[PDB]
Amino acid sequence: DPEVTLLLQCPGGGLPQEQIQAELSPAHDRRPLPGGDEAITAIWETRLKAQPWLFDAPKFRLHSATLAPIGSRGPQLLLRLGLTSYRDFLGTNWSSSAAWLRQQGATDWGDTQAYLADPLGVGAALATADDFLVFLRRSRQVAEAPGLVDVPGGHPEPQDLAGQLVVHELFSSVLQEICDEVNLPLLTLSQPLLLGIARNETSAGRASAEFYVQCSLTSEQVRKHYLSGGPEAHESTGIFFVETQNVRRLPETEMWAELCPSAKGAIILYNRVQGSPTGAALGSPALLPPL
Ligand SMILES: CN1CCC(OC(=O)c2cccc(F)c2)CC1
Repeated sequence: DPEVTLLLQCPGGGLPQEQIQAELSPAHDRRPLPGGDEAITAIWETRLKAQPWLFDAPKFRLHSATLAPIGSRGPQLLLRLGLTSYRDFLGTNWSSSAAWLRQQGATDWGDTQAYLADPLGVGAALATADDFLVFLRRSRQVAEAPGLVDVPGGHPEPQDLAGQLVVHELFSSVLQEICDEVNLPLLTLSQPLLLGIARNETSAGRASAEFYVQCSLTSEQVRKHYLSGGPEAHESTGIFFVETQNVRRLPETEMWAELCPSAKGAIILYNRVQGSPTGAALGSPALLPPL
């Protein structure tokens, strides 16, 4: 799967909010482009003169994520974050020249990402009471990954001392994206666990935090809530469900070629961190069938 690489696999079946520290610092920002940020401004002007209803928004930038020694006490993960924007994304990661920017960042900074916006996404492996995961179909008309399968998620917007507020906004935002797109009540959702971080190589290496969330509704009840919003209550064009039993071998199915890279990231991390049991009971052949 060349279009997704794992930056982080969390221990303990995934990390809760209270085990994660953030460092939000301008040291973690994108570096100015070699020929100046005027190249970003030019791409943005061209875009607004065609679609003048577009607006900019701030975004979190992922610099790096350091895990503690396994089995340790205290905070288990440090997220190093800076700030970026939708405008900086369109002029860097989404640019036709994005590979040239990666090569120049290797040359100048020893860092393929130094000249990239790299906005942090969030996605969820969302499980129902009857043991299915939730999938959404993307419109065939949008710019990014048209007609492909996604999971719930989005790109959160700003507003360890300022750190703990940032970690809270990341966890909050994955629940808000589920309520906004799937139309589920907030009280049917568990607190999220962070499973890991995946990178989208088709989008010059921009990263998404992938989370596990449990819902107290069945697949039939989740479907009713999604549909009862009507066509204007969601950006996706349809909802569907795959048994957690069958998610184990999804990379061997025809579905795999229709999944966008960030959804492939969510499913690989679900399989390694929530699946793949370590104990004698769940690891027994009748419960973990070979092959
Ligand atoms: C929904 N509608 C209006 C907004 C358009 O998108 C944006 O201009 C945009 C939306 C969110 C964040 C952002 F930075 C930019 C898409 C069509």
